[PDB]
Formats: sequence, C-alpha cells, structure tokens
Amino acid sequence: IHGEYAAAFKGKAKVYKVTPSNNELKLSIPYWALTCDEFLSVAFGGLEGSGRNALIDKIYELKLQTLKRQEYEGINEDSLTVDTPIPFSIHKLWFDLYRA
Amino acid sequence: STYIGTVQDVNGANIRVVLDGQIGSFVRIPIGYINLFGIVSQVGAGAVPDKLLEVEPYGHRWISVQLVGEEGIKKEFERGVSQYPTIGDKVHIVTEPDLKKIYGTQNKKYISLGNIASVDSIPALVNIDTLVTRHSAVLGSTGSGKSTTVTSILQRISDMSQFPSARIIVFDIHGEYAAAFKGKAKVYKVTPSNNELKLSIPYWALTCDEFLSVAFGGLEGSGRNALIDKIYELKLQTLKRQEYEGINEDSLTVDTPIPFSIHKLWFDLYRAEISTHYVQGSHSEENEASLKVVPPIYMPHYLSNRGKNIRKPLEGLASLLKDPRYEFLFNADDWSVNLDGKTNKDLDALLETWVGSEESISIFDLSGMPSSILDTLIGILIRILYDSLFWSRNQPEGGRERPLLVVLEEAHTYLGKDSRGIAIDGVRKIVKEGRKYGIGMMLVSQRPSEIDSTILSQCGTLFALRMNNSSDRNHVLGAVSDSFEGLMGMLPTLRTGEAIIIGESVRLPMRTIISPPPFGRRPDSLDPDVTAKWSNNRVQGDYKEVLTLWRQKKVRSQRIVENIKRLPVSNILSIGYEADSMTLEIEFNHGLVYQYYDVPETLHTELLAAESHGKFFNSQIKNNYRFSRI
Ligand SMILES: Nc1ncnc2c1ncn2[C@@H]1O[C@H](COP(=O)(O)OP(=O)(O)OP(O)(O)=S)[C@@H](O)[C@H]1O
Repeated sequence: IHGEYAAAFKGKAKVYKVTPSNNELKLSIPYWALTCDEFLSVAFGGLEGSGRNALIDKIYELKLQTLKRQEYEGINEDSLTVDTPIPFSIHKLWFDLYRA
Repeated sequence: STYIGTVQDVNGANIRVVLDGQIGSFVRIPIGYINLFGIVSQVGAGAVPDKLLEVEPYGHRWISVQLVGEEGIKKEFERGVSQYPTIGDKVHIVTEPDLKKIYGTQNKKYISLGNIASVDSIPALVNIDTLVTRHSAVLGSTGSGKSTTVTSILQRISDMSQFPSARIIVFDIHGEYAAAFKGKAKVYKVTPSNNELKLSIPYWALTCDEFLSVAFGGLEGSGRNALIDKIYELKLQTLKRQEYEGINEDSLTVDTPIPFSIHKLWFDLYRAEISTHYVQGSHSEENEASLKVVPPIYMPHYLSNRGKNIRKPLEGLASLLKDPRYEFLFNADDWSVNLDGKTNKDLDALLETWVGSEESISIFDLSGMPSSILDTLIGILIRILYDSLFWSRNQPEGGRERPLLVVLEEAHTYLGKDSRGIAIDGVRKIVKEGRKYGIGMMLVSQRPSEIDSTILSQCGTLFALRMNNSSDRNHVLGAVSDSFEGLMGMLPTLRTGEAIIIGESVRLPMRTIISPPPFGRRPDSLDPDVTAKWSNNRVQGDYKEVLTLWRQKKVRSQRIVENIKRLPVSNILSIGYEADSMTLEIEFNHGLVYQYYDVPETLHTELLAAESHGKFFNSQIKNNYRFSRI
C-alpha cells in the first residue's frame, strides 16, 4: 500500500499502479468484474431502501440486453445471475436511470 | 540389588529415607507378604528435605513414599493401601511379572490397543463400555499423533472377528481418514467419485430454527413469522394430499419432518411480492399479467398487496438454489423433491445408508463443504441421529442393544466458551443424556483452551499427546479426575505417536505407545505439493477456459472422455488410450486419473514395450502435452 517494493525488483516484477510509467502498467480493476453487493458498496456507499432494490433491476436488465446482443458460451436467460462477470456500461446505467 | 535408601523418619505422609529408576516408573516395596506399588515422583534432587539440607547440601539421596495401591492376598492389585510403609522397608525395582499382573486382568471387557514404554510386550488394556458410555477426547500438539492414533483405535475396535456388530460414526473435515480404510468403511463426500456416494442431508430433516439459521441468517422481523406461517400450510398441504401413519392435522408440529418442496414456496412466495394487478386492490393470483426458473416478464407498475419487507431474503434465497456448491442439500439426487412435494424415498434408507450399512465405519468428509455454514451443519448431524436413537431405544436397532460412538475432528473450533452456534448445544445434550441411550463421544482438537470448561471436564478418559504451549497444559491439568505428579510432569516432551490414557476407562493411567497401523493404511490428505508442482518448467496456459469454468460455475471441461476402458499394468496402476480422439487415460495410486490430450499412439506402443514404467513415463509425457486431470 506504500508502493515501496517496486524499487527492489528492477526487472523481476510486473508493478501495477495508478500513474502509468515507461514500462510499469497501470492497475486496472474492471468495474463490471464485481459482484452485486460489492459494486453497490464501492460506488454508492450503501443503499438500503428502494434505490438498492431499483438499481439491481437495472443491472439485471443491462446484463440481459448484452447477452441477447452478444454470445457468451453457457450463460442463458435462466443461468444468468446478477453477479456473473458479463460486461455492461456504467454510463448507460447512470444516464438512462438519471435521465428518466 | 540396586539398594538406594530405607525409611527412617515417618511424619504421617511426608516420609523421609536415608540412602547408602525412570521418572514415570513404579516401585517395588514388599512388606512381609504384601507388595506395595506406586508412583514415587519425588526422589533425590527434589526429594532432599529442606530442613536437613543445611547439614549436607552436597547430596540428594532421599525418597518420600506415598503409594497408589497395594497387592492383594495373591488375588490382584487394587487401588488404595491398608497400611503405610514404616521403618525397615526396602524399595526395589518392579519386575516383568509384576507389570503383567498389575496391568493384567481376567476380564474380557477390556481391549488391548497400545504397549507400555518399559517393555512393549505388555499390552495396554482399555475398557470399551466405559469408552463408549463415559465419553473421551484426544488432545496433542499439531505435530503429534492425533489422527494417526484415532485410526488405530477405530481399526482395532472395528475388528470383525471380535466385534462383528460394531457401529460408530466419524466426522472428518480434511477427509484425511478415507485412505486408511481403503474399502472397509463407508465414506461419503460432496464431490462424488467412482466408488463414493453423496454425503446428503435432506434439508426437510431440519427444525424450523435450523432451516431458518442456514438459508436466511436469522430473520428478526414480522416477516420471520410469516415464513413459519407459510411453511405450515405447505407442510399441512402435503399431509392432506399424501397420507402418513401416526400423525394427523390436530397434532401437526412445524418441527416434524414432513416432506415439502422448497421450490414451491419461493415461486409462490416471491411471485406474490411483485406483480401487476389488473384490478386495484385485488390480491388474487388470477389478476397477474414452471419447469425452469425463468420468471415471465411483467408490465411495469398495481403492485401486489400481499407482500412484506422480506424482499432481500427472497432474492437471497433464490441465489442459494443456483450455485452447485450446495447441491448436496437442496438438490439431493434421489431425495430430490418434486413440484408436488412427493419424494422418491424416505429417511429410513438414509439412516440405513449412514448407519444401516453392513460396514462398521461411517465417514463424512466435510472438506468440500462451505466453511461458512460448517458449524450449523455439525449440529444438524448430531441432532438427527439422537432423535433417531432416542425414539428407537426399545427397538432392536437402537443404541441400547447397539451403542454408537460419534467422533468429531477439531472440536475446539465448535466448543468455544462463548460460542453461540448449534454444535455446542447439540454436543452438550448428548454428553448429558446420551449416557443411558448408548451414545458415546470422542473429541479431537489441537488446542483445548478454546473448548468449554464444563464440556471438557465431563469427558471420561483423555488421550494426552505431547503439548508445547503452556496455556493448554494448565487447562487440561485442571480437568483431570485421577492425575499423578509423576505422569503429568512429562506431557510437553512425549515423543511422536505415544500418548497417555487417563480417566475412568482404565484401572490405572499409563503412558502407552499406540501401535502404528500397517503401512498403506494411514490417514492421508492429498493436498497439492508446491515443491513438486512448482519445480516443473513453465507451460503456456490457456486461460480462455479458466474464464468459462468460472462463469459457468462448473469444474469439468467439455473435452472429457467417459467410456474409455482400462487394463491393469511412479507406481503406475492402470492406463487407457483411444485413437479416435487421441485421448490418453492414465491412472496412478490413490485414485489419481489424468487424461493427457493430443497424444499420438506411437508412444502408447512404446510405453507398453518400454518396460521402464515410472522412470520412463516422465521422459516424454510429464510436461509435453495438454492434460485436464480428473
Ligand atoms: N506410531 C508412529 N510412529 C512413527 N511415526 C508416527 C507415528 N504416529 C504418527 N507418526 C508420524 O508423525 C506424523 C503426525 O501427523 P498426522 O499423522 O497426520 O496427525 P496430525 O496431523 O497431528 O492430525 P490431523 O487431524 O491430520 S491435523 C505422522 O504423519 C507420522 O509421520
């Protein structure tokens, strides 16, 4: 967490971080690679009422819309649960829900 | 004639002797006709009396006599002494005949398990009825005998010639005991194998509380009562449709095991929570606008008025029915409950499989079990058996005419002084009341300090292996019914394997070396070997599959071969091969079966003619082809 090991391994490590460098890649944690409970906690800081209830309905819709629109082997409309890491657009979620 | 010293000053109990022998060794003191044996744990260095030391602080040749028992009139050796040693008595070393007779017995009830340290020729006899009635436990350091001793006990006690109708059960979390009993024991696991059944616990074999304590986390609202209400009609509805003997509507209790389909409840319960209502205020299901879980879509919101704030558990429960890790519970293959609630069988077969099998041992390896709900399940397994034997004590298959012996692995994580689970309450109940129902108890744990103080004390006999930490020793040393200052000062230095047996299951507490079981019959756990599995050179892994398995929640690839035959031959046992798909099947010891893919059969012929198995297989197959082990 202090980022004090990258100096030890000159060319034996693959150091990831926030600020990209000449040869050190940038740590990337795809936001759609998260389970439903964790995603709500990281972004919204914790919803309890209808908002927590409503968002999941929106997440379910989008991950359904992507599946009908693209092929993922094995997953169907019955085998799909909200925490299957299938990509969806956060921008569409915020924009549509907020615009409406 | 190793004369050491003779008594010269008797002051009631703290005798004194003037002089002219292992620590845990008895002593011989003949008095006229009766021989006195006991543990003189104080001799020499610590035995020198502080009072007289000022005269000669340079020697330690004093012994204080306080016996354990006396030899009868040519009959036997029994605890207590009718007289105490006096002036003129001389102490010798005990002899082999004395050891034979002191530990010897004419009673067939006892059983020989281990051997004494002095001369292994002596067999260590231990009661079997006390062992199964007065309860017991095994303690020791993580590097001590522990699991190697318990297997020896169960293997000796489970001998068919002497006990053709033994009946015991074992709980293992690492699955480390199956290998010791290759084909002598019924071993059930979650991930089934070729010769292993499914360790299945029908969820409807639970009381309302236990069921509410696994799939809901302890709902504490008005909605909680509704589930108890909701299950009641479902369990009531099944009673009307299918007739069961002995129970009617009047005496129905929500905690009685009557079959019900958990599928129906959620589909009915959740559906009534969200749905469009054609007529405002109409809660009937006919105003809304089954084989598969897929719920039909509905128009946007009115909302059904028959619902509550249990929306989160409902969506929480549905998830628990999806993942295959719980398939042992909610999708019991034969005990799968249909839509109408009628199952294929009843629990009698389940009990028959668990305990009614002709084999003595029953093993439930829980390694693959999720660790979050392990404790809850343990309480479930103890509870069900008791009510099976408590209501069948008079019947000829109960615990009175066929006593049980439940064995628990690493109990100390479930007998916490402040534990609030179901295992401790279930275990405590057996200890208090299982006595007269023929239900024993053996506990295994590497850290008794966490075990509840009350629960540990009532244990009959304790097998005390080596203990290093000073916290556990004192805790055990305080819960010993018949303990000796000569035998318990040695606990933290016992060599591996050997244990100490103390309690009411033996005439005397003795330090025995439990006999190791035959090689090839030992408790083994097949954990990955990093040193061997990292030493091999790199391979271009194909991570595209690792994602599909993770997404699909499966563990088997689509590229597996099932109907390939095998023929018997480092220690290669069996091998297959197929030119149709160039798939090679290989089998080694311990049931390990790989399948190396994309392999020409030219090597197959070479391997058969190589006649150099073990040293030649690794030459061109170990790290040269893609394999998906099975
Ligand atoms: N009678 C014995 N003679 C020689 N070695 C023994 C004997 N008993 C045990 N051992 C050795 O010491 C090891 C102790 O480890 P285990 O037998 O696996 O027991 P444990 O690990 O303490 O208990 P768990 O339930 O597996 S954590 C054994 O694997 C043996 O190598």
